[PDB]
Amino acid sequence: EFIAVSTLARNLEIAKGNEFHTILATLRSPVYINEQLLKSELSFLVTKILKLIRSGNDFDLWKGCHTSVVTCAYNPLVLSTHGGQLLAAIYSRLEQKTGFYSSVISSSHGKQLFNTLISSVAIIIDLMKNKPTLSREALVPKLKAIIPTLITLSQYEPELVLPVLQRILKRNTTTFKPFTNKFRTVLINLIISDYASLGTKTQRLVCENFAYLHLLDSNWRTGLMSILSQFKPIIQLCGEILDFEQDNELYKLIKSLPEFLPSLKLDFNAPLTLWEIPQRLSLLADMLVAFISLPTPFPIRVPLGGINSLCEVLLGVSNDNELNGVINTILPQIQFQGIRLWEIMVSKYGKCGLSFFEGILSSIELFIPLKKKSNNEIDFNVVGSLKFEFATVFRLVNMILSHLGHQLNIISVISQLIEVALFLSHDKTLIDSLIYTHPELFVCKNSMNWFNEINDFFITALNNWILPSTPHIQILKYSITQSLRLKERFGYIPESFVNLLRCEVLHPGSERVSILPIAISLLKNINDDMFELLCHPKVPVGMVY
Amino acid sequence: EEFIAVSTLARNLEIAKGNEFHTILATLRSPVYINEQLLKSELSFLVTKILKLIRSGNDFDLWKGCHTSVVTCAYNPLVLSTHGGQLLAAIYSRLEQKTGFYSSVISSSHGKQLFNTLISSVAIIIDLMKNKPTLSREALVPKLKAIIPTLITLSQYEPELVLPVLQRILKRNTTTFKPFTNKFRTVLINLIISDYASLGTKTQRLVCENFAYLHLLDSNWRTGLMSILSQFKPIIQLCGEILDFEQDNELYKLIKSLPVIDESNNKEEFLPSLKLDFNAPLTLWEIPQRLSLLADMLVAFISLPTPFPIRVPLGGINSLCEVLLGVSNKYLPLKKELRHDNELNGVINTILPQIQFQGIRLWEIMVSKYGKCGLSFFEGILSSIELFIPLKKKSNNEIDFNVVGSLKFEFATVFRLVNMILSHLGHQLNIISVISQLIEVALFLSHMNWFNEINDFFITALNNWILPSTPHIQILKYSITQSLRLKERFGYIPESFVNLLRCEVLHPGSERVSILPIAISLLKNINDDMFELLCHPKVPVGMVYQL
Amino acid sequence: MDEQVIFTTNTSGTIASVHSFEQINLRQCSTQSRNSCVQVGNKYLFIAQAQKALINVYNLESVEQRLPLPEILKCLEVVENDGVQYDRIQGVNHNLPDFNLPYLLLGSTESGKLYIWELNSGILLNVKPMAHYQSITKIKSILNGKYIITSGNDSRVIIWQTVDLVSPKPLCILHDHTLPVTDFQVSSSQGKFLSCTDTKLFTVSQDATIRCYDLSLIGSKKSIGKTPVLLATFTTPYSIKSIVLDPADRACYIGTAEGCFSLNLFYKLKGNAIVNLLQRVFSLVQRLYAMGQLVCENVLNSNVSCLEISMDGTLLLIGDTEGKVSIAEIYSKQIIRTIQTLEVTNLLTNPYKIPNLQRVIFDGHLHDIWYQIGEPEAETNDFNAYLEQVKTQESIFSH
Amino acid sequence: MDEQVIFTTNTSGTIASVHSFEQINLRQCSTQSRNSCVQVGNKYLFIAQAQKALINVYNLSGSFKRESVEQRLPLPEILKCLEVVENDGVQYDRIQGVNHNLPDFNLPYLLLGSTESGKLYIWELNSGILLNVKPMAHYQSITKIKSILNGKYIITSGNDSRVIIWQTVDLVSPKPLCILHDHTLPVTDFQVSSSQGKFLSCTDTKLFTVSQDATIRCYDLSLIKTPVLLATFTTPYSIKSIVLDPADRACYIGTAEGCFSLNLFYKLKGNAIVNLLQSAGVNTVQKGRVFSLVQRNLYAMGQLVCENVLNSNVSCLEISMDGTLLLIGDTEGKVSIAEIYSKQIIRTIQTLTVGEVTNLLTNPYRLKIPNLQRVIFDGKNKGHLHDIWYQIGEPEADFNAYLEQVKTQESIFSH
Amino acid sequence: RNPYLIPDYPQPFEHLKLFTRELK
Repeated sequence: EFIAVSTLARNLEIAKGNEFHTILATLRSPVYINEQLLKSELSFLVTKILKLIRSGNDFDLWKGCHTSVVTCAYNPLVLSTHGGQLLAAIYSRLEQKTGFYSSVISSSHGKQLFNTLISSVAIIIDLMKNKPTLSREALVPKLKAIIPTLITLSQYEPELVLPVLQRILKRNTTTFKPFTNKFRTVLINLIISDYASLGTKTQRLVCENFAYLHLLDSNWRTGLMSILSQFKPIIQLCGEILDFEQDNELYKLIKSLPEFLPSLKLDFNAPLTLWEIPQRLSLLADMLVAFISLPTPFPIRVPLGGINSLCEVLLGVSNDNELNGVINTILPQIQFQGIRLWEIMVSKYGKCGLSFFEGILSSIELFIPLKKKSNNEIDFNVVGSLKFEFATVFRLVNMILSHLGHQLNIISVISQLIEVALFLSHDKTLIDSLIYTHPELFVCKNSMNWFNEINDFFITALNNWILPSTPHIQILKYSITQSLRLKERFGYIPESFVNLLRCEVLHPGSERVSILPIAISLLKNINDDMFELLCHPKVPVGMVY
Repeated sequence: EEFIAVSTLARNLEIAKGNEFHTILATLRSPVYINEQLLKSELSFLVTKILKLIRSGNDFDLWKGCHTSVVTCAYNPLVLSTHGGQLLAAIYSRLEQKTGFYSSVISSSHGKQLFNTLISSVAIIIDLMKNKPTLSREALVPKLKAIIPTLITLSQYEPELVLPVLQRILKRNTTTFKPFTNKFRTVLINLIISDYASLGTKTQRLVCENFAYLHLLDSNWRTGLMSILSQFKPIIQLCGEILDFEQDNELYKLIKSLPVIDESNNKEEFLPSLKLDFNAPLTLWEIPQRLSLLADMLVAFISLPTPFPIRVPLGGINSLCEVLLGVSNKYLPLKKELRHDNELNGVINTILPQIQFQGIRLWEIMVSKYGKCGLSFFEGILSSIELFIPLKKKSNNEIDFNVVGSLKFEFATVFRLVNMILSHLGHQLNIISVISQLIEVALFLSHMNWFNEINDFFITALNNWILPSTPHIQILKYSITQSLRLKERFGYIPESFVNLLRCEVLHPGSERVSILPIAISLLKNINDDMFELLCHPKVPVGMVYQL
Repeated sequence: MDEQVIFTTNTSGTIASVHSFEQINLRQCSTQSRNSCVQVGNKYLFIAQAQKALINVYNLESVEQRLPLPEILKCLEVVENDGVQYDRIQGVNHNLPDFNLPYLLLGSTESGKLYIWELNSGILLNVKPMAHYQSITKIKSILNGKYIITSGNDSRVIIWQTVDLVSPKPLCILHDHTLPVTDFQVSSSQGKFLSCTDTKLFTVSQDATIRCYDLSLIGSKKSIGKTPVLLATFTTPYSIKSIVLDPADRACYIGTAEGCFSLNLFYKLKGNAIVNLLQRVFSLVQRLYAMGQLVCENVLNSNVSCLEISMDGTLLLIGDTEGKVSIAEIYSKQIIRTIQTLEVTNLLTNPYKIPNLQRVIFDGHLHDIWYQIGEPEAETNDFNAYLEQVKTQESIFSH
Repeated sequence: MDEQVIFTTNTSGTIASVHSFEQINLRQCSTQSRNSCVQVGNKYLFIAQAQKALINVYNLSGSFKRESVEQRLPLPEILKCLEVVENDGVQYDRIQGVNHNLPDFNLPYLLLGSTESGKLYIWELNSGILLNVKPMAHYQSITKIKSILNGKYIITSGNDSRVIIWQTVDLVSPKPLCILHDHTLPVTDFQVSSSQGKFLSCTDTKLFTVSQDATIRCYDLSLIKTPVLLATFTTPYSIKSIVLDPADRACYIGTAEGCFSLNLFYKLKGNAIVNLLQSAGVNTVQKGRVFSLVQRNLYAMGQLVCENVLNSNVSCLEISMDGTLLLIGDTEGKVSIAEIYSKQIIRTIQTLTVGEVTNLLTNPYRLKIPNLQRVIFDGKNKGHLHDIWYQIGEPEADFNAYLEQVKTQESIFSH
Repeated sequence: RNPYLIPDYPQPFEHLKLFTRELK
């Protein structure tokens, strides 16, 4: 019946994996909430855990914090009785173990130790927020001393600490107040660094925490407009090399735009130093994304026309020897920071900004690299580098057409994007400029996780447009050939191609004849129920009574 | 020409940080540095500079050098076909220097990622060179005779990183691995005889897979398989010291009829036997842990690809899984030799269903792979799943739901298994009592792949048979209420509830009052295409119907 | 079901429920219209006030705010925002924020002056000074935000395409009646992307004529849009004031003087046969088919001002000319409940700070909006993931 | 890409693609049976010889196909008919998507084979094991067997004018579901809709049945119950064979004195188009209409206009993936590739080395085996090890993810 | 006129060029 929790406690001071995991697993059971073991047996377990955490060989500590986490999560009485004492012990060990950091990270287990301690503190103070009476008198006299330690530790371990301070700053905006300057310093020291040794997650977290720093109606607006105003100097610095006023409607808009960062220097004899310009614009875009896409405890003014104008002027930036070669690569990356901002302005706000959904699609044509000589032809060698960016473009288009829907008039950007997507759907080879008797082994074959993205884009195109003939026949040939190839290689057809053939059957558009019976010939032993309804239709849905 | 002057990149590799090093990597990816005449003047400067980064450094030049070596080998066939041997030999020389001293680099708090980067770069340079035939013969393989045992000894301490590399080398370069197999085998057995719970599922999977792939050198696969399969009958007989198998004498005869073979295997029977004293009640978890240990190796022997067919004994596996599900307290009572103790009986009641869950796991992998090749007993494995369902101490089909909450992870696999079975059978079966219990289980547990699996189960049930009214309206209320909950709380409904609603609507169950107005108004605005065809066909249909 | 029910007379308004005897009257209300109220979000309730030139806004008690306006306006509608409670980048569901509002506010007055406001920041976005040459009886968003339908006493229905209404030139115009249009409803289903290729428009005017249209040619781009074809029309005896549908669409319930009548669309002929009438001209009668006529049934005898279907397709809500609403049941044609307050201008039901507006059009210029994103559901699970996470860390420890 | 025709006469084994004009004559083949050939596992082709009591096995995977017999398979009895139950739903790895490639060794589950006197032999193919033998199912013969869904149901037809629907789980572990006596003379062929679902409760699956009674019977299959016919037609000529369009838009019937067509979406003289086959799920009336066929030289008299395509004494028919070409086998031992609309032969395939076209098959394509056990039956043993031969097949095995790995890696160093 | 019916012209699907082989 009952597993005698004293037995778990006494077998816990020594327990390796295949015993310790059973101890943690059986302690989930709710029958340890019951009369007259609530003052004499849980006390024994908690004193055992406390003796494990208070002094140990750094294995009993890891074991102990995991044990307290599981116990407090699956038993609210242990929380309401002893959570303050457990959290005090864990914070004390964290404090002594972060008083030194370069003698505690010396053995490849200090990192995991900080991970488990920080995670355990976070989990405890994420369960003591559903109890007002308990968030008093166990956390609030302790956060004043918890938070400076976490700040000092975030200088070295931002990937692990910053979500905790983010949640604490968000749920408590009045105890983080007198430490706020001390936080800001470290965040400017983490942005003044190279800022590419940090991951995307860490970059986003420092941006988000700097954004939530300004919670202390109006300060959010000041920080937001400061970051928005730090865009125009960089663009005018880029305008001394692209020679604007060749097109004046752009230069009218550039001067129509409205601080801790260094004013940067550029040298043309060292063209690699031109990689500072994208690596500042991406930074400011991340900070802007943080100020915009985050939740708040109050509403906020967000300028949408301003950032739309900013995105519009970013994608206008396009068309001694190696310098020209380096200029031919930074500019797509510059445009992509307009793409990356419209993708967040679209999904998070949705139909707000419906007015801008037609200009974005026209401006995406500027992102496409054309051949240099005079022509409207696509430069496929540049497109081979830009794969992730064009995937982001495809997701942006699919985000827009969820709201716009089917479109009467057609535009030219979609046909060029289809040509791009059909180029990217071909198995790349990188020996074409020239063997060793086998040039077919030097290919980069396209996974199915990429074909899914391409096929979702073609679904969006065939749904909402009556396309021209040749950009339709290419799609049909692609779908049929690849489906047959995969049905030979495999014994089946993946689901994205089936969805593509479904859309090709349902939405033929300008065609005078469907591809229905060929889809069924391919779907011979892979049956599906869409075409049953099409060929063998059903009685309506209310005739039955 | 718009070249970036590669000699300037090589001039900047030696001294660089992340914000510039990553752009240096992204520029070497350009497919313009693959001209032949560039191979003498500036690519050699790049290669010797990277080799200076590898051959000496402060354990940051090594990281930088191996990463850029990988990048400039993947995107330049010329650099690969000329200097891949040199780059590989350099990084292997540093890895051999490092693997001699594992203890002293791990107390630096960067050595773990250092071994990760080293091993990943070596693996990438291996798998680039393996399917190019001229670059393999006398340019990859004479290095392998040095590379295998260096990776063998490092698997002892860092097994998660290495074992996929060795798995690919064994599968491709099998004959070159022949001298090292015993030297590899005695590494894997120590990880298995050791705790085997400090390893996650991924490393356990890799361990079992490599132990299977040792047996490639038609028949040795079968010997190892039958050897592992023979080590279940002792453990099940040791479970007979808890509860009597003498009652029915049909499970007993099936336990006698399991395979055992003796004095023909001492190279794969390497495992200690179990003491199992009933005075320590926390020591009985050795049984299901052992059974998981055996089942992982067993499905590794089954469910892996080979360049030959396998004489796999499906009948014995079905007999074994039928035996494992027989272990219960609902038909078989507890032994009287053991005396009652509440803690002991508690651990017994909680530890038997895991022993059943291993047989369910094995059946899942037996039907995922080998679908419609064990069809002759798919009805029987549906019948024996009822033994998994727990009852109260009165055998009148009173389900105890307090324990069912502890088996959500285990019941997810059960519903997935049933969905995979019913997608091969027709609609005339004799299992309706099992379906009626499984529905009650799911409807308790619901009130997130869980929703998808149980909704597909309900779809199978509603497309196969006309159910009774009470489960049907329970399912209908479930789908309606949960979809309303998600669409009042969020903007959308997923595809699973949508297909469930469509199956409910088209079902001949039509006399309900909420099927007609509510299940359709939710679908009229959901944006699903399959429901559009029911309301507006794409083919001529008569204006008048005779129904 | 247990939906809440709203209605407003020319003197008062109130909110109640179908299965309860609890009622909440509203202090300040004065109305003359068929459609002058709508709930924005799940929180707020807008009502256009008569003879004061402003909106009253209520929470779901008393007037919370008052919105001054340029003119006394007759009809209100709102285009809800959707695709915001779920991120297609992160894969996370979001809770509704404490401040949520729709995109648009469509207001109309007599003489056809169609105002189009943006509610997040109060901005006069667009004004069409003459769209009907008459008043506007009802304006509606058929789909989510795709199209805007509006009918007036000029006996015309106008189909505006919303995206090229905010950056003029309407899409389809329907003049097939001889008298003021009083009501119209829509039956639709949606593909993966929202459009009109099976949707059906039911139009109802003082001509004693029901007219049913198919909208599947509207995107063909031959006004702008290719005109639809009418598939069916009916001729009623009496001057008709409102129409409502079944949501499965199976039945048309018409509210007029002298009770509310019911047509079955899946008409049941002799023997076992059923005929669908919505895949022609017909003549209705009160209480077999190739004569050219169909048989209706009657549910009431009272004068009707407004109608609404229940969600469960079984209860009508008929608001009569005497300031009360009757909750009916179709199979019995019997009354369950009569709600009164302490004619009916409008009726509606559903299951369970604001900026002030401008008077000058918006013409880069910082087109601002007030907004709030809302938290995820993870800030308002599995053990085996935690168990793998603590398992794999054990191998890092060794002494 | 192109289509591939595998047809065999009583003394000839030609294989040829439709748009290639190249062909391979298999050396040793003999048949006097209507449907006796099958293509097994995209690596093999099985043909049941006549008067030898064995099956010939040809390997058809090569770039240069094996003209000769790859293998023989003796049998207990000479048997006429064949059918295969293809294994599906094993290569996706539904637990987590890895999209396994096919193995070099693949096989189906079953090999249905039926002989004269109505006996049915079914064999596991991964290991030759005769799971079950039905001694008598039809009481004169069997002429065609087909598995309509993946392995769920199989349908049989013989010369007792009874068409039988089994259930594979109730046949291999027998008591069939339903039997169809509506013909009076031997049923020579049937066809089923190429468009199918995963189940029968929510589909309307059409079964066309054809005999020497000069009738064509269209049955609606949706069970959960018995099937209900909704139309039957009548012919002046003794009908022999039948094929459908790939979407159930038409019917093409092969018979003595020509091959005839029939539109199922029949177009009347008002621009009015009537679907003869309208139905629902299980709720459906039993009032099967009757019509009569008459050639070309408006339907409320009980007559319908079939359009004559050809005048050849056809034995067998098949259809292309497009649904626009018919391949018809005459009694002079040659195939005509004809176009449906213009009624103009485009190609004529003969064999080179004679009897009629026994059987033929078509599927599109892009540019050892166990011995069978003669009288042995796998019983109710549990100690038996039900060993099979099987192979799984490898799974299918960018840069921005690599750079993100690099960025995460760089933080650990203080250098 | 209807896309999902057998058309009234002889060689449909000739403009997809599935079965053509281009000469090099």
